[PDB]
Amino acid sequence: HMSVEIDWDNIRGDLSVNQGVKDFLNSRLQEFELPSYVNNLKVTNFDLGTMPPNVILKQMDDPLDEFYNTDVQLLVELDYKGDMSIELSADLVLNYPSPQFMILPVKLRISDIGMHCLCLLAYLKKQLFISFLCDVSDPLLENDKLQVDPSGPNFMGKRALERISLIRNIKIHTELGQLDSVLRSVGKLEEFLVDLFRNLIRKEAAWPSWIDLD
Ligand SMILES: CCCCCCCC/C=C\CCCCCCCC(=O)O[C@H](COC(=O)CCCCCCCCCCCCCCC)COP(=O)(O)OCCN
Ligand SMILES: [K+]
Repeated sequence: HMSVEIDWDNIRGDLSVNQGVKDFLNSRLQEFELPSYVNNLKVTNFDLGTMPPNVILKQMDDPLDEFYNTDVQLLVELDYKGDMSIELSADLVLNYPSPQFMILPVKLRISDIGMHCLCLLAYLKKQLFISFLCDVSDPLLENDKLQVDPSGPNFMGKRALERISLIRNIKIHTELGQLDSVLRSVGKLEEFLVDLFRNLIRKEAAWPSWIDLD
């Protein structure tokens, strides 16, 4: 309906939004069991990209009850193709040739995150909630089996459980500092982390959950 410009420079520099996503991510990390090849997983940096998402404002409403004018809630399409990153640190546990033969601290960066999602942004009491709804190309939308009008008789019904991936692409890069095999275990950790991050966004940033920022 209507495109919205966005001051990425202002957003990219707000120290409270950056800490805030780090707070969200680390707090949600503590619910994830870590397998034998990793210890002490934490998000240590977060960098918004150079580029904003394209944003199309579809609708405006009073925020839904469950988030509890001048309170407001936007229904938006985010088309994000930028270069945002998340840095994680961890201890890589090598279990070859013996169990815990060696432990190496490593740094990983999740980046190249591609999404094209319907999303809610609820502003109330100086707070912003961000709740990803579903990919814009989810078949449930074309088939009219999922309703995404928050005002809104059948908003996000039982069929939302069959939602497709919210994340269209994602890369993880491990930085070296590990001349010391190691790469087999890094590969297991890369795979583990992509899956973890997918699951954390799905379960904690997507309706009926959301990211709560100040
Ligand atoms: C693991 C996931 C990591 C990334 C998770 C999301 C982190 C996104 C980072 C920050 C959220 C965006 C900050 C939005 C700034 C708040 C809105 C704003 O200033 O622009 C407001 C108008 O502009 C808008 O509508 C903002 C729309 C931008 C939404 C951006 C959403 C971020 C999307 C990131 C791409 C998705 C990648 C997610 C990766 C999993 C003006 O506000 P106001 O009513 O004049 O005053 C209210 C004062 N609070
Ligand atoms: K472990």
